[PDB]
Amino acid sequence: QVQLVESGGGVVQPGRSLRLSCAASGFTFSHYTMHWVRQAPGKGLEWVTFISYDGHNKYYADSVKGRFTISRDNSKNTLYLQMNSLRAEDTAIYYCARTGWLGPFDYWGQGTLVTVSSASTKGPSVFPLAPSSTAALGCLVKDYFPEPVTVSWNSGALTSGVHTFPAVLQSSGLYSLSSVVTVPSSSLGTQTYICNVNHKPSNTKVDKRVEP
Amino acid sequence: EIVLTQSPGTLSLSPGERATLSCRASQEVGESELAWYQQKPGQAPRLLIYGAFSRATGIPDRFSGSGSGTDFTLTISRLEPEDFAVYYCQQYGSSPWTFGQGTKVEIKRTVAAPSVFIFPPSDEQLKSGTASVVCLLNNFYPREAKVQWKVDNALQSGNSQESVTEQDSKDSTYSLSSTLTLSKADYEKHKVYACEVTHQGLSSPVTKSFNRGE
Amino acid sequence: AMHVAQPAVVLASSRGIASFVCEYASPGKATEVRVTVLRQADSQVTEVCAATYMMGNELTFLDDSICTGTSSGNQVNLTIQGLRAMDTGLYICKVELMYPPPYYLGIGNGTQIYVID
Ligand SMILES: *[C@@H]1O[C@H](CO)[C@@H](O)[C@H](O)[C@H]1NC(C)=O
Ligand SMILES: *[C@@H]1O[C@H](CO)[C@@H](O)[C@H](O)[C@H]1NC(C)=O
Repeated sequence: QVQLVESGGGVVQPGRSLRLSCAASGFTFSHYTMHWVRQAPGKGLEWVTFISYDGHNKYYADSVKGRFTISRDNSKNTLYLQMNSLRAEDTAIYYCARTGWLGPFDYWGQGTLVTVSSASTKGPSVFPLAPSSTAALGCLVKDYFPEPVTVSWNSGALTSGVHTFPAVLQSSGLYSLSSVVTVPSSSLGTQTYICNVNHKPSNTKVDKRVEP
Repeated sequence: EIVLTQSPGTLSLSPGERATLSCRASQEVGESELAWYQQKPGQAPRLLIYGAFSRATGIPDRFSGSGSGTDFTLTISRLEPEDFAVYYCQQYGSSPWTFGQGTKVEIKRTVAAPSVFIFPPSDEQLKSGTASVVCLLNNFYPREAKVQWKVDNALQSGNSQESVTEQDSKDSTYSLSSTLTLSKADYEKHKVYACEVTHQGLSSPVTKSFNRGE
Repeated sequence: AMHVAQPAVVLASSRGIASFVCEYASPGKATEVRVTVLRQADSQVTEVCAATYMMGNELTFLDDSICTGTSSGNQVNLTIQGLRAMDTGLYICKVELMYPPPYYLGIGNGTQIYVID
């Protein structure tokens, strides 16, 4: 079964380097050309680089020419992307993809996230969005870095009517999102509502109450 | 570089309808060395069509490709629920490989006005120097909605940030959060904080508001 | 417009040897060319043989292949040996222009080879 499994994603400060690796299983790696393709948050696909069968022909997108290097170890069945002089605009999910014998990108890896930013790893602050006087409440997940953060309500017991928004990148260089839920107003003195924030990068869990 | 322009940007169709997607090329493309990729949120793209009209393995028949030269079209003959997703065209015959910017196929459902809620800054957040005021737009359709912030009737610029949810799996609606960010000093020099929402489903812009300390 | 051209139909030799000329039309002039011959059997594609060659030098199948080939300019004449009746089918000529940029992929419409004996 054809499979591409990427690794190496992480945070980088601008100007530095990072190397992604893509591990290919399920086919004779040396008979296919490979590419990297990236997707910045919220945008479409951008082809990054191409490498021939033997590795002696490489092509690059203009936006990364002179900075990135593609290469392959056919003996280890592995594809690499060496990124140098990294810029903030290079932040994206980076996909590894295989060229079909007839041209198209027929198999794709799962993608790895690369965040290029001076900002420092930081667990989030969680503030309650208290219900006023069916009603809505939430959690403001503020100034964390980097993505991703994950929010559950009542440790998974509360799901219907939850809306965990996509994060936005503040000008502080730190991320922030909100997760809200709507609930019957009557259960507001009965039921008790906790949001569980997990930020794996900083290894921080925060549980917060929302009360009226 | 062969630039691919897809149109329309969004297709608003109801399940079971026929969807027709278009991809036009800045110059003549290879010999139909054009492919179509599908992408659902949080997943990689997957090849649907290659060579303009040949289906990748395991791709159902409802997907069909046509076109030539600079004018290509992907057709979905009857939309099943899994076909609502983003679709990219790609020219792969010459370097640089180029993609269109993508057409999003979303569920058309009946118009639904947003339920609006405003949230004052938490007391603990004030206790830390900044104040965020969150305005919620809950379960509405279509996606277009304007949010205008009004601090003591003065409407704001540059200090809010919107973020929209993906189309809800069960009822196909959207939700939006606008957050307004001030310093604590600034927040404490005004009284009335108001969120004014404009939407297709609303006869008149709904305003939710609050006063500092209530 | 990288366009590839190959015959419509070719009979194999009595000794299972079929040859066909496939030459491409290049907007630039490229120096490093890679030719691949593919078999298209309805749903699947299989790689028959490949060879890289320099513009002006000898076409050489350093594979071991059932393919030998001669290269005149923008042209390749391919010869496939050891064919048998079960090998009758459609054979795609695939050409990659690799140096200098830009890269070009051309895929031919196919050659039907009939092997009978
Ligand atoms: C291959 O088929 C296409 C599609 O009809 C055609 O336009 C093209 O000219 C053909 N090529 C040759 C060499 O006949
Ligand atoms: C192609 O090569 C075969 C191999 O001997 C030869 O017999 C044939 O005539 C050649 N044809 C052309 C057009 O070069």
